[PDB]
Amino acid sequence: ARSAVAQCQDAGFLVPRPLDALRQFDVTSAAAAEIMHAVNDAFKTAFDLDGALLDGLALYGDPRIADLSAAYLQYGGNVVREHVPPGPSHIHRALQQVESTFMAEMNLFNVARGNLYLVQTATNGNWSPMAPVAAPPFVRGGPNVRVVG
Amino acid sequence: MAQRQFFGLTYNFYGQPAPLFDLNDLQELAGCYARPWTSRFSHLAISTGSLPVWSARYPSVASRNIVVNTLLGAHLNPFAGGQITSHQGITWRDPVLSSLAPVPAIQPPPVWAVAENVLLDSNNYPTYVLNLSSMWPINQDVHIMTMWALSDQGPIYHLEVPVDPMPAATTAALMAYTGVPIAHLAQTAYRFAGQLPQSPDSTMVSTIRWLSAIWFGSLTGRLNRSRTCNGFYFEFAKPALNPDQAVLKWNDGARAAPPAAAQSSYIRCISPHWQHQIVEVAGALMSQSVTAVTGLPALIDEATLPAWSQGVANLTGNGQGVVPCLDYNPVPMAAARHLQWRQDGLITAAQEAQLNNDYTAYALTIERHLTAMLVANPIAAGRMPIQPFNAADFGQAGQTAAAVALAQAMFV
Amino acid sequence: LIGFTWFMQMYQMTPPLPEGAVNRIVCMTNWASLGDEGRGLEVRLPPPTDSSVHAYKTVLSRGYIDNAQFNPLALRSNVLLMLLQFTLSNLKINKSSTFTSDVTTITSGRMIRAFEGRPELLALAYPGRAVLPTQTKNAQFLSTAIADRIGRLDRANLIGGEVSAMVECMELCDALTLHIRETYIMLLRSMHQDPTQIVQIVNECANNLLNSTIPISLRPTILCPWFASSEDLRLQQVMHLVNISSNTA
Amino acid sequence: PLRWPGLVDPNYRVGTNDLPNRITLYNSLYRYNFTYPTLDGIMYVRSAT
Amino acid sequence: TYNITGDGNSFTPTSDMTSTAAPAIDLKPGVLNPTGKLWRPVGTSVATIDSLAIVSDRFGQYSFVNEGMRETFSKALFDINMWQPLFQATKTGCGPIVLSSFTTTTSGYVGATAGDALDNPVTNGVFISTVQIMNLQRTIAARMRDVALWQKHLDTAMTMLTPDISAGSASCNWKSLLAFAKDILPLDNLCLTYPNEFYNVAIHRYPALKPGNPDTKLPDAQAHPLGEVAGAFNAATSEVGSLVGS
Amino acid sequence: TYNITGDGNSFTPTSDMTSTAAPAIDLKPGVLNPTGKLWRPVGTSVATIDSLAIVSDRFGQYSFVNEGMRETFSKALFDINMWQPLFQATKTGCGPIVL
Amino acid sequence: FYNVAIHRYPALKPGNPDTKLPDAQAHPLGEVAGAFNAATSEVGSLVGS
Repeated sequence: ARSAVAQCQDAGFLVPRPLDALRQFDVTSAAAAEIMHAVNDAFKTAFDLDGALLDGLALYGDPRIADLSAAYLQYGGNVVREHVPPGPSHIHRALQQVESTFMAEMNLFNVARGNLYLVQTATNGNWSPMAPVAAPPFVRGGPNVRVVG
Repeated sequence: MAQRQFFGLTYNFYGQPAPLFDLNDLQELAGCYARPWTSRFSHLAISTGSLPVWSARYPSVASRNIVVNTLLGAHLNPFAGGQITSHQGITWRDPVLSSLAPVPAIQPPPVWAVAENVLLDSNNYPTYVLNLSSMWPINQDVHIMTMWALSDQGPIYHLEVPVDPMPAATTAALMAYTGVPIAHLAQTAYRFAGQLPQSPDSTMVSTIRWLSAIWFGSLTGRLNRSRTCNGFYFEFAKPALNPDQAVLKWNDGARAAPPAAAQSSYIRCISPHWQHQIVEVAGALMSQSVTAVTGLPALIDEATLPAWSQGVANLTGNGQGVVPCLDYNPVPMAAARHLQWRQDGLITAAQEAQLNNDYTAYALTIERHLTAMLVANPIAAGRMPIQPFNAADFGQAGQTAAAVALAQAMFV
Repeated sequence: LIGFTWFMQMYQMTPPLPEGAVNRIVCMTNWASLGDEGRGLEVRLPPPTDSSVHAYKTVLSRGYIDNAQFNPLALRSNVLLMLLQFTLSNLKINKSSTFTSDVTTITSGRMIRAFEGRPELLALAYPGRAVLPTQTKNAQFLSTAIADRIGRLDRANLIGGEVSAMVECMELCDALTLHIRETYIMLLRSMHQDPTQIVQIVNECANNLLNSTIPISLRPTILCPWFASSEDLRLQQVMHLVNISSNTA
Repeated sequence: PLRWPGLVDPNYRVGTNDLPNRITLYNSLYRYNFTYPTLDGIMYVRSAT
Repeated sequence: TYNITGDGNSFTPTSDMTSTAAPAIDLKPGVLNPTGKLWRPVGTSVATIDSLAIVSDRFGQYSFVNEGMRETFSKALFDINMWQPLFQATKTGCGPIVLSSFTTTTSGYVGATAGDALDNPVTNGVFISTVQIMNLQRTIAARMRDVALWQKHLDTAMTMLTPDISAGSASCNWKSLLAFAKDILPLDNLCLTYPNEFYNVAIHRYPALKPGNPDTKLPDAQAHPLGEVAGAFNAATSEVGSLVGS
Repeated sequence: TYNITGDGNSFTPTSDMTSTAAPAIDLKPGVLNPTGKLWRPVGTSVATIDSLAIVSDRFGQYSFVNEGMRETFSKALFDINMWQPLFQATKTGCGPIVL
Repeated sequence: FYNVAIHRYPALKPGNPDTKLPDAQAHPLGEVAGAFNAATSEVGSLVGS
């Protein structure tokens, strides 16, 4: 849940951001929540976990989860903070690795990368829109051509 | 086996005019079985039901080992002569030795010549070779037998460290062992050898060899949580204490340095206390099963061996491989392991470790005095249900220094 | 000649490769995986020819009931949970198999999977089972490959009876999925408690009142997924405390 | 050939993949199953003995 | 290597480039030490700190190696290396020693006395053996005694029309020089048998000198070997003659 | 220590083993240095880089120690150590310094 | 004095400590410095020259 979300918004949680080029808006508190609830749910179902009094309540206010920890405060000016780390994360590691691989095999998951050109082509002998040769690309600083956005 | 190495040294006579057996007791012991040293023996000895603290004829687990040696030593040796010199009370039921009878049949022709100490050389025994496939389980025994008879003390064991040669397959499959203590693993691992002639060049041999390295390096201290062979290392459940059992943990992260080309070494536990240290024993059994499939390198120098076990065909070497002894007594080991951790800053510099030590020395004294007093107990008869005691063995010199240095070496 | 006329018999060479003009890799979690039932969480892709958009109508789509169309800005979103689901639907203990000899009067020997129920997808399972047809693209592939590789290569032989730890058999499988499940099964194994421990545990807890002596047998093929870190319980109970949030109920 | 390296290339271990670049078709599979036992223990009154 | 009997070769003796080699090194006793011999906690585990025995002087594992002595010694080996093609051609065991191989791992306690050593443990450093140094030295000495004729001969050349301008800069046709050399020099010289080597070596020692014609394009360079460094210190400055001197 | 008045003792003077001790060491001024005295950014946080005051010469915190001088000096201490049993027996403050 | 002597002069061995082994080849550090004062095949003293 941490790692996933941190790829949705600009968070300084410790993870590389492989999928940076894949279209995504910078999510808010509220939105993050919504996604996270999905996450939650999936987990639930996968593992036959019907008790909503498990994981549920994690999204009840700023679900910008990074380092979940608890403390005690003593009147003599002091605080005792227990920072409880997770160690092994096999699932998480497998997810990441799945991403890394994804980075190269995106088409398999029907995610195709690039852009299109709209160009007058009529002919008996043509490839596919999936096989470009050299010409479909153009440049800003090209004679007679003008480049607008 | 595929390789012409059917070699088993008999165990020498400890002043006695005789092999150290008792006929009565060996007969009695054949209650649920009849074969030589198989799974059946091991699963009674190291049972899932019991570990009989001083059994009437067998004071320790080791006791059982030692007798087994001498048993084979006597009547199995007949076999290595090119016809089966089978008798002596007992006698092999059949040409391939598949069972023993405590008495000759209708046909008693097989002579026995008055036997001393001999190298069971099945290679010279046509039948054996003939059916290597099936005879295979003997080979496992012979080698381990040898490794109790080559010397006058606790197991002669071989060690091996690779470099980067742990290919994907192996490393993967080693992960299945995560959480299994050697305690249990031993039993399964042993039975392996029995199963069939496998391949020298296989994953099995690699793994077992690697596990052995993990156990030692852990034992000594120089491998640990902080110094892992790619996560791999044993936790000795309770540290530096007499009751310490080895459990495999993958402590990811702090991963030990690739060594220079390779490592090879030998060790021997030179203390009668190994008789109550089931772990180390099972250890050597395991690794001797690897031997059965492999051409064990680096022969042992003359000097380092006892009088009786001098000038031994396969064994004696010059510019070969030495046998460093061991920590030998758990108390030394303690210290080492604790000062790793102290240097590390894993644990309290002067607290836990002193606690362990004290208890361990307590524990020691008790098991020690007991084992030893019971070694006293034999007397006169042709038995001896246990490896002899010497006052000297209680020493702490035995290549300690050397061992420490070796393990140190290993981390890099 | 389609099929090998073996006297009074026909050996129909069932094509190991898709005998298409066009053939595409398509994600289909557990396509050929006939297990205990199934997760349900099946990441099912249509052929490219059909509108794959369904798969993506997960996240921000609440509002926009545009069946043709995905919100692009929520793509990363879409894809993250999809991947999660692919992971989840693939988390299975790939059970130990029964293996046989190659009974069929082609080249007998090889050790082959006894497929779940019926012998269905064998051509695909084992490319090598397909003899030698003609001079095709299909054939050129087969030509290039060696026979040896198809099948059971090494089976954990040392089985108390015949409880295997692993069968090492090469088959049609996905390296990724495979690697996934292996790390899952690692997880499980690490969690292995012995009933021995449990004795000592429970007993100690009872303040010496009880001894829960547990018999056990010498069986290495036991699996007890129970052991945890204090860390795990602390963090879980953190949740439980949060769970309260000034609701006495 | 790339999708099928384990089958087609003899020089390669039967396991090996080519990740994250390529997803292999044909990997030396492992077929696994365990004993999942019931907890059958005997309870005896320690302190009282 | 390049044909010596070519064109493009500079005869530029400069103050900057004052001949030097490594004639002798410091071997003062005092200087030999650095320092601690390597020891062990009896031999058992980490408990016996109270007691140390020296590592295996027997045939190996000795003291923590002299940083300076290593550095020095390796340099020495480089002298011989300056003539490697020639050694090799002479078949005189040329094979560059690689001192480093001798400098073998020592792991444990570091100190002068048991006393001191008890306190300090230094894991997986390096020692050298008495034996080893014996045989190492043996080699180096032998190397030197093999070169003893060469050195002399090299020297003769270098004085027979001395390329030594201690102050400033000189230049003249190297060709001119070279040919008169070979017209005047005694036939019995090793220099006349080994022209090609001697010159190569010379060039390798004397940055002040350039090869023949190797690429007549580029016969000359500004980067030479290490030499340079030491030379700058013997070269006269604006306010002082010699820095080393004073 | 061993009884000196025993058998087995070799009298083998070799070229290899030419008497030596450490008679004197190099203490040239030049040689004393290596090098940098240790300082601080006034005394406040990481801002005052512009300004340094030397550490506590007062009674402690001085310069970065001479690597060579350390190494040398420790050696020197080892000379005394060669006679430790004798010092000790003489009750002459024997206790090895530990530089 | 003898002990010290022995500790300085590798050239000298102890009495009878283990008459077995009174002699050794490893002595203290000394050695090192000594090798440099010992005459070689082509030179007298290295330090010297």
